[PDB]
Amino acid sequence: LGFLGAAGSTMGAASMTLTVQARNLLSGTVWGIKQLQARVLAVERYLRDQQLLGIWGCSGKLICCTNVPWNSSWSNRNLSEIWDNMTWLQWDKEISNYTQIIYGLLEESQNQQEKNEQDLLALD
Amino acid sequence: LGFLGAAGSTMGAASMTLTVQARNLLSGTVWGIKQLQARVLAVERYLRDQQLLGIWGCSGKLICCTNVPWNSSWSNRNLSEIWDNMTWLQWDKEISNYTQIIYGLLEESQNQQEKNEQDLLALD
Amino acid sequence: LGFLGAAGSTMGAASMTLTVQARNLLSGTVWGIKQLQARVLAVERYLRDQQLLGIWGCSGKLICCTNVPWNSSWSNRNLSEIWDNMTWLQWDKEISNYTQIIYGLLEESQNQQEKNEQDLLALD
Amino acid sequence: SALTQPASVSGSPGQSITISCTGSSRDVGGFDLVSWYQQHPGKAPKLMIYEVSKRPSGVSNRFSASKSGNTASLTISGLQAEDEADYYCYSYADGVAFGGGTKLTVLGQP
Amino acid sequence: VTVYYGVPVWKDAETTLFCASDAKTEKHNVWATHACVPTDPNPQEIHLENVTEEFNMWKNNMVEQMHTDIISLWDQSLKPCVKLTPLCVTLQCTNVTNNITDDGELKNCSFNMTTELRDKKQKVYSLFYRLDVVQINKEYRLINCNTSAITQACPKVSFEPIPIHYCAPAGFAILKCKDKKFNGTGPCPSVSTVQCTHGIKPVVSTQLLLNGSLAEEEVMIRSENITNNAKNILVQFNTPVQINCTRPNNNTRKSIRIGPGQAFYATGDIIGDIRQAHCNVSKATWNETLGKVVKQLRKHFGNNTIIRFANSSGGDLEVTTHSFNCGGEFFYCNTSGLFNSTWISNNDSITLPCRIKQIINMWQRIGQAMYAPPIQGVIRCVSNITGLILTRDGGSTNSTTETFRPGGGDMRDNWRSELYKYKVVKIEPLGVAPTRCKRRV
Amino acid sequence: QVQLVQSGAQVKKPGASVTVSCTASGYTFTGYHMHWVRQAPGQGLEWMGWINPFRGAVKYAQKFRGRVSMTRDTSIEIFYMELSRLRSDDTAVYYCAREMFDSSADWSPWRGMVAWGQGTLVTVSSAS
Ligand SMILES: *[C@@H]1O[C@H](CO)[C@@H](O[C@@H]2O[C@H](CO)[C@@H](O[C@@H]3O[C@H](CO)[C@@H](O)[C@H](O[C@@H]4O[C@H](CO)[C@@H](O)[C@H](O)[C@@H]4O)[C@@H]3O)[C@H](O)[C@H]2NC(C)=O)[C@H](O)[C@H]1NC(C)=O
Ligand SMILES: *[C@@H]1O[C@H](CO)[C@@H](O[C@@H]2O[C@H](CO)[C@@H](O[C@@H]3O[C@H](CO)[C@@H](O)[C@H](O[C@H]4O[C@H](CO)[C@@H](O)[C@H](O)[C@@H]4O)[C@@H]3O)[C@H](O)[C@H]2NC(C)=O)[C@H](O)[C@H]1NC(C)=O
Ligand SMILES: *[C@@H]1O[C@H](CO)[C@@H](O[C@@H]2O[C@H](CO)[C@@H](O[C@H]3O[C@H](CO)[C@@H](O)[C@H](O)[C@@H]3O)[C@H](O)[C@H]2NC(C)=O)[C@H](O)[C@H]1NC(C)=O
Ligand SMILES: *[C@@H]1O[C@H](CO)[C@@H](O[C@H]2O[C@H](CO)[C@@H](O[C@H]3O[C@H](CO)[C@@H](O)[C@H](O)[C@@H]3O)[C@H](O)[C@H]2NC(C)=O)[C@H](O)[C@H]1NC(C)=O
Ligand SMILES: *[C@@H]1O[C@H](CO)[C@@H](O[C@@H]2O[C@H](CO)[C@@H](O)[C@H](O)[C@H]2NC(C)=O)[C@H](O)[C@H]1NC(C)=O
Ligand SMILES: *[C@@H]1O[C@H](CO)[C@@H](O[C@@H]2O[C@H](CO)[C@@H](O)[C@H](O)[C@H]2NC(C)=O)[C@H](O)[C@H]1NC(C)=O
Ligand SMILES: *[C@@H]1O[C@H](CO)[C@@H](O[C@@H]2O[C@H](CO)[C@@H](O)[C@H](O)[C@H]2NC(C)=O)[C@H](O)[C@H]1NC(C)=O
Ligand SMILES: *[C@@]1(*)O[C@H](CO)[C@@H](O[C@@H]2O[C@H](CO)[C@@H](O)[C@H](O)[C@H]2NC(C)=O)[C@H](O)[C@H]1NC(C)=O
Ligand SMILES: *[C@@H]1O[C@H](CO)[C@@H](O)[C@H](O)[C@H]1NC(C)=O
Ligand SMILES: *[C@@H]1O[C@H](CO)[C@@H](O)[C@H](O)[C@H]1NC(C)=O
Ligand SMILES: *[C@@H]1O[C@H](CO)[C@@H](O)[C@H](O)[C@H]1NC(C)=O
Ligand SMILES: *[C@@H]1O[C@H](CO)[C@@H](O)[C@H](O)[C@H]1NC(C)=O
Ligand SMILES: *[C@@H]1O[C@H](CO)[C@@H](O)[C@H](O)[C@H]1NC(C)=O
Ligand SMILES: *[C@@H]1O[C@H](CO)[C@@H](O)[C@H](O)[C@H]1NC(C)=O
Ligand SMILES: *[C@@H]1O[C@H](CO)[C@@H](O)[C@H](O)[C@H]1NC(C)=O
Ligand SMILES: *[C@@H]1O[C@H](CO)[C@@H](O)[C@H](O)[C@H]1NC(C)=O
Ligand SMILES: *[C@@H]1O[C@H](CO)[C@@H](O)[C@H](O)[C@H]1NC(C)=O
Ligand SMILES: *[C@@H]1O[C@H](CO)[C@@H](O)[C@H](O)[C@H]1NC(C)=O
Ligand SMILES: *[C@@H]1O[C@H](CO)[C@@H](O)[C@H](O)[C@H]1NC(C)=O
Ligand SMILES: *[C@@H]1O[C@H](CO)[C@@H](O)[C@H](O)[C@H]1NC(C)=O
Ligand SMILES: *[C@@H]1O[C@H](CO)[C@@H](O)[C@H](O)[C@H]1NC(C)=O
Ligand SMILES: *[C@@H]1O[C@H](CO)[C@@H](O)[C@H](O)[C@H]1NC(C)=O
Ligand SMILES: *[C@@H]1O[C@H](CO)[C@@H](O)[C@H](O)[C@H]1NC(C)=O
Repeated sequence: LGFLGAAGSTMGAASMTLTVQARNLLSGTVWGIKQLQARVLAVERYLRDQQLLGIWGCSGKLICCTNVPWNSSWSNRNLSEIWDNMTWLQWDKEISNYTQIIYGLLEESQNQQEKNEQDLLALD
Repeated sequence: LGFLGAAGSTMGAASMTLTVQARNLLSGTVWGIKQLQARVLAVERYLRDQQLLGIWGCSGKLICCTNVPWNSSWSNRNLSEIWDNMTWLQWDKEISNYTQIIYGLLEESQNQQEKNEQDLLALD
Repeated sequence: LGFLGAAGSTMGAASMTLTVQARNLLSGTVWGIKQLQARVLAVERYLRDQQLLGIWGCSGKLICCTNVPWNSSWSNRNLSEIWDNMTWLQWDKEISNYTQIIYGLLEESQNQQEKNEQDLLALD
Repeated sequence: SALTQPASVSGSPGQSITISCTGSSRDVGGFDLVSWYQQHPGKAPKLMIYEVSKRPSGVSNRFSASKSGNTASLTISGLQAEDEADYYCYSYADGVAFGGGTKLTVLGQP
Repeated sequence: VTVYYGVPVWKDAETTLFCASDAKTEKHNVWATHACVPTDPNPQEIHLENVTEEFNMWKNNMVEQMHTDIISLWDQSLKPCVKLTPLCVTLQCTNVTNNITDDGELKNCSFNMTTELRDKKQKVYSLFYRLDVVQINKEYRLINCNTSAITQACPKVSFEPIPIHYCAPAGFAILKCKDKKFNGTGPCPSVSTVQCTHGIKPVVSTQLLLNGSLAEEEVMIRSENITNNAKNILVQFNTPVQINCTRPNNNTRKSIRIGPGQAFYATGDIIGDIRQAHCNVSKATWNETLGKVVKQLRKHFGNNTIIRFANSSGGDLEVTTHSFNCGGEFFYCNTSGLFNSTWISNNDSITLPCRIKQIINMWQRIGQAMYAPPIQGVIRCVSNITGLILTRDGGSTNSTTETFRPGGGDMRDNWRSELYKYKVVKIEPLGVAPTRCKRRV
Repeated sequence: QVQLVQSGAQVKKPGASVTVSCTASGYTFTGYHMHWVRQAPGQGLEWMGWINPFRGAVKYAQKFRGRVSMTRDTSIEIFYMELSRLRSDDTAVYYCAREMFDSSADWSPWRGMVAWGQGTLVTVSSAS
């Protein structure tokens, strides 16, 4: 539905619109230096996103899977009431409480643990 | 044969020289601001190419198969009539009109289907 | 152990600090033009390294193996006296004379081959 | 004046007193910009406190003031000699208005 | 768990916004658009549903960016033009007008000026305005001769406000509040995204938002807080008000030489009758527009109260009057007749005196002044009025009457009138989620 | 430092006009509002108006509109307070009060006006 097209749509319907805004994340002297610094900021942020995705145990775009359970303190709800009754904006508004340590453990216990025994069970 | 070496060579032979130019796609005041602008353009264009290559569902390099049918109309030829008859230059010249729809369709119809039922088949 | 933290650590433990410097590699007017130049240089170097990892047969982080043979010219010695007798510092100091040719070999002899027979066996 | 103030308060040093700057429902309870001033005799007024339930810098903690709904209050602790001056209540409601004035006596006769 | 890449996430953030302008006439690097990239030929405006965003046009940081950008662009376009440091010189200046008050406001000053050869000096004359010179103790001198360095805007460039689109970079999207009844703060029922904004004319004006956006079919009185009188009250009209701004004096431009390579364009004799500029506004249409605006004002102050309009209280000439540009020079209309009505419960055109002022120190940057060159011939322009920068006078103990007066001065209010319904949000396509999937070992 | 030096005392006849200066020093002149406060001897405290030094925006009091006129000169960094149509009750000492916060604050022009000047006493008496 275009850039941010399914912003308010339910997540189940929003599971197929990852592509449009994955694609539109690159968009292809004073008063001209603004263009240069803006594009440098854009490319640097895109690399933040890609490096965060890659360093995690996914290396896969728009979707991945993992081996870490769900901490019982992060918005403990059911599948239906999270995947059908709510939209991404309200969810990431009510989930920004631990996102930092969510990513911290999702990288530690995955890249240096799960990928650690990946290295080991390929090294054995 | 070096960067853009086997440009006029047959596509079957051109498949063996892809990496010599994939390697050289980064190449490592006024009259010096041109260097900065050129390097920013080069790095952003390479990241655009990598974003396209990854969003298409492969994220691999120099080879990318998929699950989207190539209708005969676009080809209007056979395996030998494409991989031997003409090189990539005139092939692109004769196909440089559908590449937008080609890219969009092989990206959407591949990803948002194969990845979704891949998550589904791993959901059981 | 922080950026470049476990540099003096032997590879037995230094193999487990790779994610740290992978995460901090890109580290998340005059007197301000240096900031822009430094950040664009960091982006360019990081993407050059990622491209080298990409044109190689790894497509991943912290690990990849391959089928290309190893050369005695490259510090001919047994596993024990290269993984427990030296660290990467001295070893690199004694192998930083073949880096170009080792990269070229482990690139072409498999990416120009093993992906090709991979496509050929998927072509059956 | 839109603000009504007590004429004078009397006492000794050391205890604690309150200066009630009562007003209207549109001045003290309406907003939250009530302030208090300190004017020495023959000297330009000084800001003895920032606002209701708010103390600024350059003044001691001895000035504790708030607003009790329709009746703003200034409570001065640690009564001492230097406090001998005239205090003006200052609120905020459109065009600026000032209190009539609150005289006070310390360590002296009423 | 499971992370998704490309999750529809935005957060309030600030970033540098580049531009985009129409390709439709370079006119030697017009002030607005010289190096601005071409606009998007087809502005895809994407609408959204189930979307609610906390808009705040007064805490918006876009307006600060555009204000600083306009300052820098003006300084940059003004930098390479002619310096006017040699104009600081004793002006032997005399009145022009024989009959009493046939027109001051026109001063014929004869002075000295160094020619191409430094050895020789030339005696030249010019027609200055009263607001441009002050008397020294008759001998006059330029008003900004002791506080700044006068710099003539090189007349190759124009002062045309060209429509400008500020387009956010990659990873940043601009949200448009497309709902009709928009107050200025709070949730927006109809939030829609776009690459970037409509054509913004960066006009410079006070007390009247000339050539503004009038899409608001309702007179929405805006302000960061109604109860605060000292904060300007923003008003945006629905029906445009036509204005006939003219400079009937026919000026001829004399290129007095301040070489080598420098030219000082001084006004020659006014060929024709000596007149003063008049800014006409239709009395009727202005009346009904004031009626609409007061009907909407009564919704913010009681149910039925006296609303009085009066001329500007006081201050600088650029605040007590209507500053703007018509066809290449700056002048002011006191608009003392457009604000004189008092309304309790419920064919011609009003004419306003308008005073020319060539030398201008707009934006109050003392570090640099400016000298607007004369424009040959009669200047005529028609603009449309879409808003009022009104300020509320202080009330009293019993405020049964509330008097509204024009304000402005701070140009940020001029820019807020065009960026009220826009805001930038950065995209965070990284986000975890709970799933039943499981990666293999 | 912050010092608001005013002019010396003046003696006036009712029906005349009085002007007073209040120079500012040691701070950014075009960012802080300046309240003008009048004090008759022995009675309460009242208000003239506040000047925004940027572009000279002013706002007077309801009971002083038509009599007071306030201006400023940014170059020399001083303030002007001109009062005309003097009356017998206008005999007072006038105070110029610099505000505490910058003009861009939420409630900047209605804040506590921490800084005050020395004050100029004007005597308007029918006696000569
Ligand atoms: C709001 O929008 C109004 C409509 O655009 C605008 O008024 C018109 O503005 C244009 C541009 O300034 C005026 O036309 C130009 O005027 C200058 C000065 O006279 C001319 O130099 C210029 O070119 C010349 O035009 C002559 C004929 O008029 C021609 O003989 C010369 O060779 C040369 O081409 C333009 O004519 C126009 O007259 C204005 N009025 C009309 C009737 O459209 C408002 O100024 C604008 N308001 C603001 C505040 O931006
Ligand atoms: C740069 O040049 C400008 C222009 O010459 C200059 O501006 C002038 O500054 C002086 C102060 O230095 C201003 O003088 C005052 O103006 C006010 C206007 O209301 C007068 O009230 C002042 O007092 C006189 O008038 C009173 C009337 O009641 C008398 O009671 C009193 O005794 C005085 O006679 C005083 O004249 C002047 O108005 C401005 N503007 C002009 C047009 O002169 C600026 O100061 C210069 N900058 C520097 C740093 O040199
Ligand atoms: C502003 O003052 C200017 C100087 O007085 C005046 O222009 C000058 O006017 C005189 C006449 O008063 C002209 O005199 C000459 O006129 C013709 C020219 O061929 C001949 O009779 C003689 O040569 C005679 O000297 C000046 O030529 C003329 N210009 C100059 C350069 O001095 C302006 O008209 C005045 N402007 C206004 C609007 O009042
Ligand atoms: C923005 O403007 C608000 C007023 O429009 C400010 O508010 C404060 O002042 C108003 C009166 O002007 C109070 O209004 C009423 O609130 C309740 C009734 O709803 C009662 O207390 C009473 O009837 C009041 O008159 C506000 O309550 C009051 N707010 C607070 C928090 O004290 C507001 O302060 C101002 N600024 C901001 C930051 O919002
Ligand atoms: C330009 O400079 C010359 C310098 O001499 C001025 O000349 C004098 O002008 C006065 C009148 O202003 C005469 O009384 C003198 O006799 C002149 N001196 C000479 C030597 O000619 C001249 O006036 C200046 N220009 C203008 C327009 O005043
Ligand atoms: C508002 O109106 C008043 C008159 O009611 C204007 O003041 C007069 O202006 C004229 C022309 O400049 C002067 O000749 C008078 O002496 C002024 N009278 C007084 C008492 O000052 C005032 O200038 C108007 N304001 C605006 C901005 O138009
Ligand atoms: C301004 O005045 C000049 C001078 O009169 C006008 O230019 C020409 O003047 C000659 C001599 O009077 C006339 O014969 C021409 O017809 C004038 N030009 C035109 C095109 O009519 C000039 O036109 C005047 N400008 C305006 C806008 O009135
Ligand atoms: C706009 O306001 C000015 C005053 O700032 C008015 O000026 C008039 O000026 C003449 C002298 O040129 C005086 O005789 C008048 O008394 C002034 N009128 C007022 C109201 O002060 C000007 O007329 C006003 N313009 C209007 C009313 O459209
Ligand atoms: C909005 O919500 C409805 C709920 O039924 C959904 O069908 C629709 O796709 C959503 N679309 C957007 C743009 O959020
Ligand atoms: C998850 O994190 C929370 C953080 O408070 C902790 O209490 C809990 O024990 C962790 N593990 C599980 C299984 O919930
Ligand atoms: C989670 O944290 C964010 C950021 O602090 C906060 O806005 C949100 O309300 C929190 N949700 C809760 C506490 O449920
Ligand atoms: C050019 O075409 C001929 C056709 O016989 C082929 O033999 C030759 O190798 C080709 N050269 C290159 C560089 O592809
Ligand atoms: C193949 O079919 C799809 C679906 O109808 C169409 O979009 C595409 O253009 C076709 N292209 C060909 C002829 O390969
Ligand atoms: C692309 O396809 C269209 C439609 O068949 C055709 O008109 C156009 O010439 C083609 N362009 C090429 C072959 O470069
Ligand atoms: C120091 O070197 C020894 C070599 O065996 C290694 O075991 C040890 O972990 C190293 N210590 C650190 C902190 O690098
Ligand atoms: C490896 O490469 C070197 C040259 O770089 C060569 O001398 C050597 O024979 C090769 N093979 C082995 C097994 O060392
Ligand atoms: C290059 O060869 C020299 C030969 O003495 C050796 O010492 C060195 O370690 C090699 N590698 C380098 C320079 O890193
Ligand atoms: C001449 O100029 C002076 C400048 O102050 C002005 O007052 C006067 O009205 C003008 N005209 C006459 C006839 O003096
Ligand atoms: C928001 O809208 C309401 C009317 O629905 C209005 O009363 C309020 O003042 C508005 N708030 C702002 C600050 O725009
Ligand atoms: C101003 O002039 C234009 C052009 O003649 C005219 O269309 C317009 O109606 C005039 N203004 C008014 C208010 O009538
Ligand atoms: C505006 O129109 C009304 C009639 O609708 C009239 O009573 C009023 O006097 C008019 N106001 C002006 C300023 O002409
Ligand atoms: C504005 O209205 C007042 C009402 O008393 C009147 O005196 C004044 O002349 C009017 N001004 C104009 C320009 O109509
Ligand atoms: C806005 O002004 C223009 C002239 O600049 C006029 O043509 C237009 O009709 C006015 N408003 C609208 C949208 O009607």
